[PDB]
Amino acid sequence: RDFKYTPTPGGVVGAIGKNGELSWLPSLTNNVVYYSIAHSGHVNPYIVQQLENNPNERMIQEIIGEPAGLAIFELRAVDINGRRSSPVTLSVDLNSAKNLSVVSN
Amino acid sequence: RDFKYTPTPGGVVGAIGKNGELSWLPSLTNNVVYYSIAHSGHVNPYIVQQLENNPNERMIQEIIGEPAGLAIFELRAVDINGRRSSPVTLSVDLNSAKNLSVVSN
Amino acid sequence: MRLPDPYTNPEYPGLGFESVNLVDNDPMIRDELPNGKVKEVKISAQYWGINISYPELFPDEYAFLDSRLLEYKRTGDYLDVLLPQYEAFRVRGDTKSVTIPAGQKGSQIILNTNGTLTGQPKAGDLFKLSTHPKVYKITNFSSSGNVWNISLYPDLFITTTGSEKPVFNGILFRTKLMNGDSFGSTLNNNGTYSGISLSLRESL
Amino acid sequence: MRLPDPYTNPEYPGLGFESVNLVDNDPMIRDELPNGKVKEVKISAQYWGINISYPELFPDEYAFLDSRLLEYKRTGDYLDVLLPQYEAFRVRGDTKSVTIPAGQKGSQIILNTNGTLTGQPKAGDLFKLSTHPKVYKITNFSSSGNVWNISLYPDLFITTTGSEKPVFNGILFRTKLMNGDSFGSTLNNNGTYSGISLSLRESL
Amino acid sequence: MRLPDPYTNPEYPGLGFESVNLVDNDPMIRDELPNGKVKEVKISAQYWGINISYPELFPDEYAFLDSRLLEYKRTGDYLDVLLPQYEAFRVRGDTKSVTIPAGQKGSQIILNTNGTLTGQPKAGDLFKLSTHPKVYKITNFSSSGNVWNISLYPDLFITTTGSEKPVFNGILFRTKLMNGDSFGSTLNNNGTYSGISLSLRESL
Amino acid sequence: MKKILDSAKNYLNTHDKLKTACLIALELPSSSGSAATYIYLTDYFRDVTYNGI
Amino acid sequence: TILDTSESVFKNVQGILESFGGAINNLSGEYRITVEKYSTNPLRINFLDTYG
Repeated sequence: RDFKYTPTPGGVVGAIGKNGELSWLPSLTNNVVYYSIAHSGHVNPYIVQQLENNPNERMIQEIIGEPAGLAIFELRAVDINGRRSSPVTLSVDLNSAKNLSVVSN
Repeated sequence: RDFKYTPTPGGVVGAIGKNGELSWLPSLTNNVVYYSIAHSGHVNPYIVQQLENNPNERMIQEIIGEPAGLAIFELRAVDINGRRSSPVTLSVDLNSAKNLSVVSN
Repeated sequence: MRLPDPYTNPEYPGLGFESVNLVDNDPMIRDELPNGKVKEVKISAQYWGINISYPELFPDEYAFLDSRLLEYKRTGDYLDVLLPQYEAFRVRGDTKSVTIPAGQKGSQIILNTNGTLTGQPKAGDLFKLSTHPKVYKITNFSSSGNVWNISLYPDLFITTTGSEKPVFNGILFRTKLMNGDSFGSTLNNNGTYSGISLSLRESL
Repeated sequence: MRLPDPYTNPEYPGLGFESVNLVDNDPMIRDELPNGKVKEVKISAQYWGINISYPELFPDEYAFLDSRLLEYKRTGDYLDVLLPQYEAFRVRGDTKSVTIPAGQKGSQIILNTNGTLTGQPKAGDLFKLSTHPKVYKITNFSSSGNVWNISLYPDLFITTTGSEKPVFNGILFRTKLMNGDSFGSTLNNNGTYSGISLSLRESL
Repeated sequence: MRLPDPYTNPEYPGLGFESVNLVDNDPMIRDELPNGKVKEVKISAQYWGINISYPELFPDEYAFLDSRLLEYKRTGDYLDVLLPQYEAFRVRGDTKSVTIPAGQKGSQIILNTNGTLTGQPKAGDLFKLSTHPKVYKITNFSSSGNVWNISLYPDLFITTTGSEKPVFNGILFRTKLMNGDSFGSTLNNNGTYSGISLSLRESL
Repeated sequence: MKKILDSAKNYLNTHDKLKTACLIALELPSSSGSAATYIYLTDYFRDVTYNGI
Repeated sequence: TILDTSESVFKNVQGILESFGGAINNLSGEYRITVEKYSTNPLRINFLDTYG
């Protein structure tokens, strides 16, 4: 649940452009081991493992360095038996990683 | 050029509704191989391949079964060597009655 | 570029095809299991092989044919070959008002003729799309109203973009001349050239 | 699918086997002992091989034939053939009411006609079970009233389950083409396709 | 040196080609792509190959011929030949006053006759530059008054330096023997050397 | 052992003519790590589209 | 185990596996860690299913 993306106006992680962040609430089904998110234009989906404390507090993953424009994020979970939740989509537009100053003249 | 969403107002069954198609004239620059359009509901982009060379001749890509609601499309051309063009954006809200074409001529 | 035939050039009757050989080349990996079940695997493409044989050629006929072949080898063009036995005109009309729905990548073309075409194609005829040079043979055809269901032997070499137009008549094979590495013709003492053979392969 | 022949398509008398070669292919582990004794072990499954040769085919007949063959190559199914020399209808009647008791393996088979069939299947004729597509060959026959004892050259591939029905007529070989990879047809100046031949091979 | 023939030595009519095979030998890096496209790269130089067959040679004619051939083998120079079928004197005049502008590479060539030559070289005829010994073959011709545009099958081996003169008549192939290692001649009881043949090959 | 879809087993058992294809997704070098590109290839007779690639 | 990280990860993994006779393999993108064990559900292969 709560698969929402909140932009970060000023972002830097190790002196590189940071875009917003996308967050979601853990699946209510037990035994979920990790939450896999598919990002359009990317071969490797972003996977973040859950934690024993997740049942209470929602987890968040940060996306950094992507260019300004549309991104399609698909969120689905897994089970230790391999069972997978139905994908959750979030089509949004992303701001630039580092808003650059306009040309002086 | 001329990224125009041409909608079909045909009365279709509720379970599956054929959303109208979209058109965009071929890129002026030669050596363009296909055309990757982002979609709101699909992570993967629809691709149309231009094998022939027909400038001034339109091309059509159609979408069917998409849920009614807001839609945002981003189309980019791609070079034979691998270059990608600048995005072409067009957002249209999907509804049966909202399915009316733009004024022509 | 068109190969000289007695359609365009009847003044050289020796340029006719004494015998053509339409070779079906579809390489497959065939394995026979000991349990009696034969299994096949297909990866590579299918290409139509054409072999042309010629009779004794007079100096002018050979001069014309050799000039055309050397022009081919100079510009690196593609020889077009016309088979008369496949030139039966069944489907007539305009092929521009017919529409082919896109996304068809199998071995079957579904097209809405829109009532603009008269006649019906026959099984075993030659069929070709307007945007690709590969030549197809119709293996089956069922018509239900204006929509036609044409079945083709080679799996569709392209995915239809919706702009392709079917071509039924005037179909040419975009061949490339094989055996051109060592190409020659012996001239006999009686003035006629002998031993001329064209092994052509469909280089789409 | 069915291979075209004058029985299915009488309008094409050019179809039809000019000569058919029904070969026997039983692989065997043969060993020639030093003492003179020859020991052979049967492990690999046996399969009939059919070599069909066609007479002079006119362009329309060859168009039909290669259309059917290319449909075969496209949809990938099996290609049934009906040898006409074994089409002597020596057994009348309907075989649905003929029961084959279950639990039978090996060459011998016992089936009860229940007083339905008329005609005796002599040795050398074909035999085929309703379910399995294998084609056997009767080598000896012996009947005691209604019950028939038939000995078949290839051992029963599957043990009878009590529902298999005998098929003494219209037996089709479930074959696969072996000339598909390079299959060419030559057109003469006389106007006929000459030397069309097929090397079929029974699958399973 | 010059290969003897009835033009140089009319007293020996036995010399002279019973049959000449002018083969085309262009090595190429041909590659058959899995998608059906055939890609060929030209790297190795092209060379005409000449296969000469002689009629029944009497002892004196063969003595002259093999004397000349052994002189060839001794002094080690090249062996020029003049194909007579390409000796149609279709271009009169003296070509010294014909200028070929410098800086030209590829099949196309432009030469200015300055109103000197009479006669049009039709396609299929031979062509050779004054300096380089390569022999080309005209494939297409087009003239606008005095200037002539000639397309040659083999690309110009050397770029024109502005002094090369056209040679439309008396073209000799600078060839090398390929049968020298084992070259035997049989003498019949009739008194003639039978089956004398040469496999020449243009060098450079 | 890696299990496969039930439909996969059914297709493999039932179908004798398998039209396989290898879909190479090769990585391509770039001067700066902030630029990445891929060249896709296959041995099939026609270009194969998978996941919009 | 004392995993001296100076040595290559390859060597460390091999040293760990050699302790209990296990084996790691990746075919089809799944990293399988398996050891020689008896199974009550083997895959039935018949000589006929095999090639000659």
